[PDB]
Amino acid sequence: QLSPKEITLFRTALKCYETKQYKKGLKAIEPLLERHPEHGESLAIKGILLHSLGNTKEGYDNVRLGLRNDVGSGVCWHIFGLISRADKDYVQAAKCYINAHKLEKNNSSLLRDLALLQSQLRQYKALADTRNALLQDNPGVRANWSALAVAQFLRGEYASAYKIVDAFESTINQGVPVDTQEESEAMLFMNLVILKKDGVEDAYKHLLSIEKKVLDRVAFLETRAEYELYLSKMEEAKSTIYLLLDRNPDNHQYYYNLQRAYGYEDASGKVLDSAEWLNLYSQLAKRYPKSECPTRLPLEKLEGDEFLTHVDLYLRKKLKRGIPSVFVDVKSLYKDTKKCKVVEDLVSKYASSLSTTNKFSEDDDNSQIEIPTTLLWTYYFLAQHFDHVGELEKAEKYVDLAIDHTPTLVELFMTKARISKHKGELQTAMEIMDHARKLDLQDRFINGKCAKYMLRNDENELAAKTVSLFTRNEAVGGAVGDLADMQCLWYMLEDGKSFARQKKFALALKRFSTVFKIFDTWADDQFDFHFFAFRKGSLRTYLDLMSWEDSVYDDPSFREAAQGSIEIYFALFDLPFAKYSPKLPDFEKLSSGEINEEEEKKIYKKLKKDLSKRLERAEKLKEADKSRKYDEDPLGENLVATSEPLKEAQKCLEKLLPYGDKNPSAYILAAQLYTRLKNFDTASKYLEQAKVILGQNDPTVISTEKFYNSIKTQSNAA
Amino acid sequence: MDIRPARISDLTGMQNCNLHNLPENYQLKYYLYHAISWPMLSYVATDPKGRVVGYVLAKMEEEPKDGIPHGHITSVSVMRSYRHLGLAKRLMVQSQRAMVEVYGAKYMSLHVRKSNRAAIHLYRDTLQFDVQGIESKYYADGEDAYAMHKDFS
Ligand SMILES: CC(=O)SCCNC(=O)CCNC(=O)[C@H](O)C(C)(C)COP(=O)(O)OP(=O)(O)OC[C@H]1O[C@@H](n2cnc3c(N)ncnc32)[C@H](O)[C@@H]1OP(=O)(O)O
Ligand SMILES: [Cl-]
Ligand SMILES: [Cl-]
Ligand SMILES: [Cl-]
Ligand SMILES: [Cl-]
Ligand SMILES: [Cl-]
Ligand SMILES: [Cl-]
Ligand SMILES: [Cl-]
Ligand SMILES: [Cl-]
Ligand SMILES: [Cl-]
Ligand SMILES: [Cl-]
Ligand SMILES: [Cl-]
Ligand SMILES: [Cl-]
Ligand SMILES: [Cl-]
Ligand SMILES: [Cl-]
Ligand SMILES: [Cl-]
Ligand SMILES: [Cl-]
Ligand code: NA
Ligand code: NA
Ligand code: NA
Repeated sequence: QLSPKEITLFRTALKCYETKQYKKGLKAIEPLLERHPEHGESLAIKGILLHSLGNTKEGYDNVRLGLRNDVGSGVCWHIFGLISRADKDYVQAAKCYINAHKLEKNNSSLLRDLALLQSQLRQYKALADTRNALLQDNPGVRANWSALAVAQFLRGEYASAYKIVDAFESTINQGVPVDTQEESEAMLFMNLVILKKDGVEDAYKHLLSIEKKVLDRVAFLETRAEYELYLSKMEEAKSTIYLLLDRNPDNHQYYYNLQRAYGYEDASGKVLDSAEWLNLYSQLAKRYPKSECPTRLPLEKLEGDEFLTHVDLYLRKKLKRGIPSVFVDVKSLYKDTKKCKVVEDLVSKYASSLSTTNKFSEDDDNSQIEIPTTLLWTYYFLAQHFDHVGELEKAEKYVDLAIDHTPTLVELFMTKARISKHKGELQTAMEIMDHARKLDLQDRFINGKCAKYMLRNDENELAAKTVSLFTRNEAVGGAVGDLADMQCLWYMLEDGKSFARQKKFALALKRFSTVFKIFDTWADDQFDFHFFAFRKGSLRTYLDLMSWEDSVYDDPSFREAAQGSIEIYFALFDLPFAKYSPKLPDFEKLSSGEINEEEEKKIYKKLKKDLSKRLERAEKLKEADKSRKYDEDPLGENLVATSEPLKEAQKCLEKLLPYGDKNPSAYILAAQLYTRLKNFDTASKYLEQAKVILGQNDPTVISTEKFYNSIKTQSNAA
Repeated sequence: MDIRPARISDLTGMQNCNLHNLPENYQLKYYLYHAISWPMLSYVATDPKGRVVGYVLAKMEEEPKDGIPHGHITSVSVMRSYRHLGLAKRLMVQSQRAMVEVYGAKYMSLHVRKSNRAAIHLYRDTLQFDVQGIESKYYADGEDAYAMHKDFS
């Protein structure tokens, strides 16, 4: 310890880290360390440089050896926290920053970083303490005040949050800016604090007082209407909501709220004044006719003869305009299945009216006029309709009528392809979809749908070629490599599921793992906003970000990818030949076990050689990525070769279980997992949880329990 | 058919809608960056199931030209199914109002490839944009981009 000459080099080591390009810094570390290996801080700086460029445990070893040598030094703890945060190990990083700060209490930047980690780990208790110490360090900046108030708001301590916001706002008697946007957002947040503490009554009074300060006019007026409806101030809500319709008369909730203000509708259902209820909407037709809501919204709650009258005018309205979206609009009305028949019989009559005449029904010939092209969209509606209803014979007959009339229309071929898909014929469905794409080569949408149907038909490579047209093909694995970078969820899912039924497990596991990586990224993307949001002063928005991230893994996409991975991991455990990703014909031969040992050995010899060729192929791919830094080690084969697939299945199950009550399938998979793990008490409870919901007569429940009985009685012998 | 201000929860839905009809994509953090930096500027159109159908990703220019504040449309698209409705035009007018009222934007700007007939016909004709100029090989494929400006006066 303590040398004058080594100090100049020790500092250059640190400065070189800050300036990146860690090669120069390591050059300043090496001469000193070889003859003085026992310096803790020194080993650490060597480590982070070896970590910063990489890779990787080479750094950790120098870091950990240095952190053991200097107990003791905040420098070693700070750097250990750096590489941990870099490697996304947050619980370990946070514990490093608290120790780094305990050894250097005057260094505030550590706390500024610590708050980020504590916000990410959702440690609201310790977060508040940290934000508080930062506020005491620098009460000057408004951001530190908001950060403490928000942290306290998240803990549920609204009163303490109130005092903080109110204390700060009084320290500026002159103003008004400041930002004026920070002020506007702060006030809305303060109004949220009051609402959460003193109730709606006080929050309403406060909101009216801060009206001059709020720049976001929609946020104010919407919050006002919510309050005024709660306090049953209907005449005030009436006018306020009217201001909202003036700005945006396409917002459904506004009409539902205006109806509630008139008392024509309850908070849930519309009761009653059914005559004046329509009358409002008729007056809402005076709200400039550029909005479809006044005519369309009542179609949801209308019934009987008044529905038939209005749905007729509505359908004629969109048919004469030639709107291709006409079915998708009315589509939601089919929830009751009674209106479905009414709409069906109505447009079926539209079909044979245009037969002899050009006018709908019969009595429309008394009002004369005519329409030329309405048969198209009537046929197209009927084509979509019966496909939805599931006729498929009637459906396909109608698209052909539409295609025969106008062969150049893309949408007609989209529906026909769907019908072929519903008919179970995927090959011809794929061809029709590709024909639809050929009709529009500049539209990425129709291209994407085309690749999907190619995927559903298990043509993965043909699909990759198809999407190669619309992707940035510069670097990483082609179009598909770019689709992973852009977090395209649907493709990785459809591609992986395709590989799954082709028994290509390595690639299926690869695609599914990408979905995992996408969600992990989304979960991690909020990190910088634990700082940046308070700099902009978007408090109520930051709150939404925090609450969104809490349930971020509760998604159909993650569920499907996790479920699929576990299913493949089950196969890897069950079948010894699953590791080699055998072809479907080869997979069925070994799964039947009817073949002799002569043919059996032959298949394995092939499967091993083919695996080696894929492994050899993977290396050439890695050499390609490297020469072009962070590479990709698993080009897809590394996952499927796992020593214990049960562990990996267990990892995939982790973020499925918390949401298992609304998705009982997680409990079933859990039962299936621990059944194989020979852990029956933990297997049975999960099976029981899945039995409570949806269970008893459920097919997936009895098949799991049947599987459960087969293994448990196999643990013993008789 | 329900148009409304965009929230955090429907950001991924906007990204999906972008990955479906644009070539021309960003990762979710950049959407997050829009939500935090300019929370009321982005709008969203929604189908009966609550899923994002159309959107407008809007922002104020971080480094304003000459020092005058102005808005910028980074992305806007509608699913092929819901096109020819007025969704985009209505998404634009809501976002435009917010730019002026909250941030005091003196104008708004965007980029369109010269071959996009639907986009140009939307801005120059129905939304009253002016063509400020042409940017050579702006897009990755090398296509030129029209710089469009709508001045508020
Ligand atoms: C900065 C931005 O990213 S620039 C690039 C924009 N993104 C894209 O173009 C991606 C794919 N295309 C789309 O998503 C859509 O077609 C959009 C966004 C261009 C248009 O949205 P839409 O809701 O369909 O159009 P909208 O109905 O709102 O606007 C109306 C006008 O658009 C025009 N328009 C829309 N589509 C077309 C079309 N295919 N052909 C000709 N004109 C069209 C019409 O002139 C219409 O005028 P009108 O009032 O007389 O009917
Ligand atoms: Cl607490
Ligand atoms: Cl504040
Ligand atoms: Cl309280
Ligand atoms: Cl309501
Ligand atoms: Cl009815
Ligand atoms: Cl589909
Ligand atoms: Cl795509
Ligand atoms: Cl399928
Ligand atoms: Cl925070
Ligand atoms: Cl901060
Ligand atoms: Cl960013
Ligand atoms: Cl659907
Ligand atoms: Cl929604
Ligand atoms: Cl700004
Ligand atoms: Cl920009
Ligand atoms: Cl307009
Ligand atoms: Na392109
Ligand atoms: Na940022
Ligand atoms: Na995107």
